[PDB]
Amino acid sequence: MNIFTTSILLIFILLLSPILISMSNLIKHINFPLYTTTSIKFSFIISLLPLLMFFHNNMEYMITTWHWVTMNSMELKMSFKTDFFSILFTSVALFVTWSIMQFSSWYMHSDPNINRFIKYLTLFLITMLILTSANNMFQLFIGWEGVGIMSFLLIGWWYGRTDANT
Amino acid sequence: GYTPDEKLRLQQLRELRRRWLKDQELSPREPVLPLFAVSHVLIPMWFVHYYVKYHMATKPYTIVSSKPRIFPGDTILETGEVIPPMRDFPDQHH
Amino acid sequence: KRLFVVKPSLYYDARFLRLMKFYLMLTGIPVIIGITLVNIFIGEAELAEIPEGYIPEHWEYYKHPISRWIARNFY
Amino acid sequence: MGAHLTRRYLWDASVEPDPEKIPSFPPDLGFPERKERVMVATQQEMMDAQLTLQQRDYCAHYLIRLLKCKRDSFPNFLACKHEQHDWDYCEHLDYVKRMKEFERERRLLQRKKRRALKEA
Amino acid sequence: PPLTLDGIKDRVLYVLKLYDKIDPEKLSVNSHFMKDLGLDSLDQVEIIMAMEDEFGFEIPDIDAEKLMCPQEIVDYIADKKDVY
Amino acid sequence: AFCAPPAYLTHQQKVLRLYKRALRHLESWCIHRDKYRYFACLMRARFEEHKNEKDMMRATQLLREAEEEFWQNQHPQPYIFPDSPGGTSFERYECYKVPEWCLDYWHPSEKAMYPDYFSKREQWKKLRMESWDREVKQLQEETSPDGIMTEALPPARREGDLPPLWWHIVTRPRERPT
Amino acid sequence: MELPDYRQWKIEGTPLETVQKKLAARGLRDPWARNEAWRYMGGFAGNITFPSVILKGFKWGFAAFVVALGA
Amino acid sequence: MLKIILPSLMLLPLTWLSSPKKTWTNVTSYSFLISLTSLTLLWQTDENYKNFSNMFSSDPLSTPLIILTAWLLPLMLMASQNHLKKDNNVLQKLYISMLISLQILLIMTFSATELIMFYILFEATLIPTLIIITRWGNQTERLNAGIYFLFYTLIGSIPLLIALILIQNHVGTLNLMILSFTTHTLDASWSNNLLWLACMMAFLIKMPLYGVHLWLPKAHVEAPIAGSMILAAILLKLGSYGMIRISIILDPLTKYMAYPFILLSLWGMIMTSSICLRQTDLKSLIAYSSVSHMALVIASIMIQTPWSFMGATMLMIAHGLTSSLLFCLANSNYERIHSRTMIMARGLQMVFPLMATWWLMASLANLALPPSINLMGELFITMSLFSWSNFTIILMGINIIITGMYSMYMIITTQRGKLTNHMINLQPSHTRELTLMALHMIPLILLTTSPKLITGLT
Amino acid sequence: AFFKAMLFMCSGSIIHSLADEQDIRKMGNITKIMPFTSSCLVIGSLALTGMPFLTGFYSKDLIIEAINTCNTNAWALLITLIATSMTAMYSMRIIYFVTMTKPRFPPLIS
Amino acid sequence: AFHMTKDMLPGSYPRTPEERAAAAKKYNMRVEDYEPYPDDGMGYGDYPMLPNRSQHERDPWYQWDHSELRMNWGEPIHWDLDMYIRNRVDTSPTPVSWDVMCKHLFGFVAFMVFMFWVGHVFPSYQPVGPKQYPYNNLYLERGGDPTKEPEPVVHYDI
Amino acid sequence: HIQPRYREFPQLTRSQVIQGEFLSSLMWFWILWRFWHDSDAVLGHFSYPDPSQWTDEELGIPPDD
Ligand SMILES: CCCCCCCCCCCCCCCCCC(=O)OC[C@H](COP(=O)(O)OCCN)OC(=O)CCCCCCCCCCCCCCCCC
Repeated sequence: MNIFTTSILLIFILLLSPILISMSNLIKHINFPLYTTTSIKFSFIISLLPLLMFFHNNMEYMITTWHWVTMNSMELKMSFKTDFFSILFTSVALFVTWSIMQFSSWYMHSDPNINRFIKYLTLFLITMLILTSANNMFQLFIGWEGVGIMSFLLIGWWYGRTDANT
Repeated sequence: GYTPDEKLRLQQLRELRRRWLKDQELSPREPVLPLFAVSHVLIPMWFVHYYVKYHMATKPYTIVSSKPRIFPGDTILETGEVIPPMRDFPDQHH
Repeated sequence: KRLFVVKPSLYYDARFLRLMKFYLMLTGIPVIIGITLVNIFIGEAELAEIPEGYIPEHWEYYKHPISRWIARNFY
Repeated sequence: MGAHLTRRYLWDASVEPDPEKIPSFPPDLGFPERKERVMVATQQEMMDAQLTLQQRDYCAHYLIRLLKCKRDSFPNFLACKHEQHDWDYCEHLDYVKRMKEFERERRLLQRKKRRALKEA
Repeated sequence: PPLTLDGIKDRVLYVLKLYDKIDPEKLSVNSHFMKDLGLDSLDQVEIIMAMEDEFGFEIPDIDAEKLMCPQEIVDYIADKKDVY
Repeated sequence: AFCAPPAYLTHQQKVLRLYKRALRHLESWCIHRDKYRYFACLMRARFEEHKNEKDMMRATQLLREAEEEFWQNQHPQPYIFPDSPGGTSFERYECYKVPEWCLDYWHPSEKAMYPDYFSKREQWKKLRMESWDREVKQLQEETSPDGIMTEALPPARREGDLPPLWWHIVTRPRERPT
Repeated sequence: MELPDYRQWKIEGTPLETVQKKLAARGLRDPWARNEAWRYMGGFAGNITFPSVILKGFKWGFAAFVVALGA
Repeated sequence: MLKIILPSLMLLPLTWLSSPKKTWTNVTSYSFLISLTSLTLLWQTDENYKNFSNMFSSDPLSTPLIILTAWLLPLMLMASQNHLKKDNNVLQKLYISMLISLQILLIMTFSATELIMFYILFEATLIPTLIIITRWGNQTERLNAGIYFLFYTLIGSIPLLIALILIQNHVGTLNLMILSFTTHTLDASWSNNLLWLACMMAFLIKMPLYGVHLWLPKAHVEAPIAGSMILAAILLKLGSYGMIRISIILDPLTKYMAYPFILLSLWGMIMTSSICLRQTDLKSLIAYSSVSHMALVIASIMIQTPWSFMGATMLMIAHGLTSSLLFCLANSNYERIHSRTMIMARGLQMVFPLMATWWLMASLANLALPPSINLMGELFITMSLFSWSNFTIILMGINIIITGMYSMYMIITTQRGKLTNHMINLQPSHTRELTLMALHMIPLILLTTSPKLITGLT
Repeated sequence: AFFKAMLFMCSGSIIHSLADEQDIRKMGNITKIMPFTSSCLVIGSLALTGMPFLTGFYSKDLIIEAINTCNTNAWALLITLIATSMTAMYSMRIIYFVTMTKPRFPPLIS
Repeated sequence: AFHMTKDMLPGSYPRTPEERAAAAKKYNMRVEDYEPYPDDGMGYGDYPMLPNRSQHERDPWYQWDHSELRMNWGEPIHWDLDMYIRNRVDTSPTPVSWDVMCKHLFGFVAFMVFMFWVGHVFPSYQPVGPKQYPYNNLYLERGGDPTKEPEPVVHYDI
Repeated sequence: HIQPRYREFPQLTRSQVIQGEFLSSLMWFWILWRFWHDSDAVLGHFSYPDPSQWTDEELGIPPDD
């Protein structure tokens, strides 16, 4: 049911969309906090569609999107598993994320760099979900190290304070 | 206590800080500058589908599932067979 | 009482991107137009059997057309 | 966390049975005739219902039913309730089956000790 | 809201008017705690501490061994939170 | 932070600075208020007595045993305010306190907007250079006649002269840049 | 911003008063007690009991339950 | 491969003949295109390596480098336009030509069939480098640094000269192709046990091993930015390229004659990584980072398992690009700060917002963040080392923890914290500084998309 | 994920609403001053303490009784259960100090 | 070296007392506070042996010229200021004595580890016999060899 | 927007109180509704057997000797 596969690939594309908007000059013109909050909202709905599927009948989908290196015997490829652990968590995580970004807009209001803060939060979500749905462990590693680095960037948001740096 | 002179330095330098902060204030005009939902949910979608139904689907072992968890007495659409039912356990006693 | 917010000069770290994000996007889009239109209208080839003595040329063994344009014209 | 632990660790021993090796006396230590347990589901039925190996118990048969009524009745996740009671019950009836086997092994070992003092 | 001086001014005045030792009908900015209000040095530690708890910040020791006019407290507090 | 540190500490400032740490470390133990306000006016009593000891030796023997009583009867997690050392919000909004000598490298385009801002900024920079001479001279003409020098700096003492070494106590990045 | 009359605050009628009386027994005067009065003075005067928080809204919650149970 | 080379030579005529004002753009613009011609070598649609002609060849191991050697000349000439813009118009045209000759020589060395062609060109690269370090070196100690860089390499070099002339008599030609398809199996004598050391030692010296790496910290410290980029990105890797092509012969001895170096390197990796942890000079810390991340390479070119070699080729190209990026940004801080001290200049992101993003990505490349060729490289060397002895993970495991600590400390005490009160005000970032960086990282992002190209011969 | 996220944003609300006070010691009687967060806080607190018929209850007691029924370290079994009582205790600590107590926040209220 | 004479830079261990008082000027210290690091030839040289106290307990309110190093301009820097910086090692007095800390922490650790051992010795297990799986303990399905049948493991009622 | 208050009980908006009582009351409606419909919080619904009342015939305890 492509509806299932496409949905699992689509959540990643929709969440990556806020990241490259800030890459281009477009974010100055639209509102980044409102736009990001809406897209996570839509990602949660997109996540719900596979969740209902899995409930209908228990099917687990391994999706090998891109090949990265043959590396002789050990071929390396980008694979997202859609086992019960992955899609159940994907839905719960985005709901929490949808909650926090709205909270973030109120909490960090008056921060001069709200847009960068929202940007890193979604990058965290992208690494976290990659960590969730990772078939080969190399991708699991990309997620494991990836949340570590962005946590470093986000724990010490206020770099000036040495306590945050420590 | 406040050394007489120390309270004339803090007297005066506070007076200057008050002027600096006034000057920091921006004059009017100071800043002189010189459904869509479907947009990024549908447009991204068509592409993904294009990719998943015409590359992945086409290539071997790219989207693999598990079985459909057939239960006793439920029919198999593709072959036409009807799964044989279980035995008649009469334990009850619930 | 809007107050002036001192900030590091931000033109030099913004003039850069309008130039880097531009001259990549300058030659980048005509490429992307090229990869897409070729891949759409011309298309990758389909594999076949060497027909009893065709002795196919160097370009004949590659799939993507512009990937065998370079091969036929230059290698 | 029952009193069984007290009896074994504290105070007495060699009476309270060992958790491991619970089935340690002949299947018939005075049990005249005992029909081996019965498995309703065919080894295949389970394999076709993709029941997790662990869940392939002697209640596997009532499970398959639950799972049936959970795929069917999909939008309604609150209506396969009788099926769950049944499975659970089947699970209890074997939970107590296990309880009875453990108590039987306890008592039998006691028999040995009682018989022991008959000795001398 | 941001702290306007004429407010901070009243707030520091107010709290003192609630300290029993300091007369409520004389405390007048520029009435030095010790030589006018006649308060013990031990008191001034507290008077400051009240202010540190009315305005929510800590007046450092060295800068607070001198908050004796009941006004120094009103400009020092304001100078601290940048109130022009 | 503003005034300069004294060289040695007196007896008083050591006693009177315990009255602060002590009472403030008694409000971590007495989380409530009525209990606190009670258990604290009882503290002053402790300091109130032994106030008139004239026997310095004794006084410095009550102080030395007070600060050990205190060290062993202190709260591990006291109530330290935000914006104070150690506790949160201390260096939080320092990432946004740029040092103001940076608006001098702005592109003529950026400074094009915000026009009156730089018109007043150029006035203040004229003030700064217009007095460095009278200031440093003051700082020197009033220099110590002995090696005893404290970090205290002099006031103005004449009209028009700007109380010295002032460019960075005034023109300080604002506390909450936000 | 106007500020409540300093006089309004008084220690009687609040837990500070009982602390005040025992302190008076020792002979201490409890000087800053008046400042700490608005804590107990009004609005925030009522004692808050732990069941009250855990049971907040229980009254309607059960009222809602009964009705639903009926239908 | 004479387009990657002849057009290069012609750069020299252009640096000299061209106008003083236009000399910089003619040279930088043209070598960017010289890099584009270099990309043609990557077209290998078959296993048979490309023997262009008798003396000039390019196989998977050399090709990934020749392109890097051609790529950095543009960048080197862009990073040294500032310092060296205070010169007399004939000192510049000398520096530009010196940089040009390095890649002419380095392109040939990496693209050489005869091993002694490697030696002559190999040891020639010291002449251009020593001039770049000594003549334009800012500190009083570059005369010393130059001596260290010349003697450590030279004393290692003459043993290799004797060894290669020795194998030519033993086998009859130093042609890497033949030497490979011919039976040269050393016989584990005491003498051979020396031959092996003679051939590997010269390569092991310029690839700083723990025992002889003191030359690299001293050299990069006072070397100008262009010299430090060349030493870290291409010069040190000359030693690795040599070890890959020379151990085709001396096949049996390295099975047991490697233990000494392997242990020297892995313990060395830990200590070199650790002293980075408290070194006040930023250029000093990057240099020891370079020693440790190169100590991993000599421990993969000696275990000799397919993956090692592949890990080595990945890491060498990747670390080359990353190190330069770090040395290039270190210079940008040095020129405005005017001091190499790490403790000064705190808080720069507050004043140089983007350079800090480049600093962050460079550090994440420095430590092993996963969607990077840098990690793939270490992951592979780590695997083989584990195969050699499961215990190796402990030592290659203390290095990973230390590498994370110093990489982030460079970001934490240079690009975060409160701003320095008033150092000479730090003028904003030039677009050249930022591009010189972008030019380093954009290729690091592109190579990570398709790691196969820098995958090695194995 | 659901309840812990709630409690932290609940305190986000209290910290931001108060003058950035992050200490339970100076924060009190939020129940009357801010019923909306206090209501959310106790809902979250009870879920954390596994109140019957709330999200913690469906999964948490399954885990508890799993322990009480498996073969396990005696030291592990005893600590996990008192750990559960401790979760109620600190949960109690937060609502008593943060919500049900006379207010101790700084005097101006916004 | 802009404006730095060798005599304004460090030197060798101050042997004679006049040299110990000359160095103390170089380092802007009081001549009676310059206590050269012990002469054991490990390189310290004349560098002052300043108290080993971290910048953490330097008065956190005073306007330190270098704010973040909590160090003024000119004051002799400590040899290991790369370790005692606020972002690293602390040496800040602790309400509980250090020994008391080390003993208590490890005591806890040990008692726990031990108790966990008392546990493994005496486990907690309900009065339940072993679970019974059908067929031959699922021999074939646990992936057992189809050809070789296993010794039947039978489970009887009650 | 609301107004800062000094030493007084912050005025509360209609909505603040109603939403707060709403969320809490639904919590209690749900706890009560489920308790009535599904009271298996206590006893589950399967009773523990008394392991000590199993006739020795039940367990196969042979007649001693
Ligand atoms: C060459 C030796 C070394 C030389 C070094 C210096 C060279 C400088 C001058 C030359 C620069 C260009 C040449 C080098 C880059 C080559 C880029 C490339 O080869 O792209 C290939 C890719 C097609 O993918 P392919 O691997 O063919 O498909 C796999 C099928 N199994 O085609 C593409 O997909 C293009 C996609 C463009 C944008 C890709 C961005 C993807 C980013 C993914 C990672 C993001 C996170 C990275 C984190 C890094 C942290 C440091």
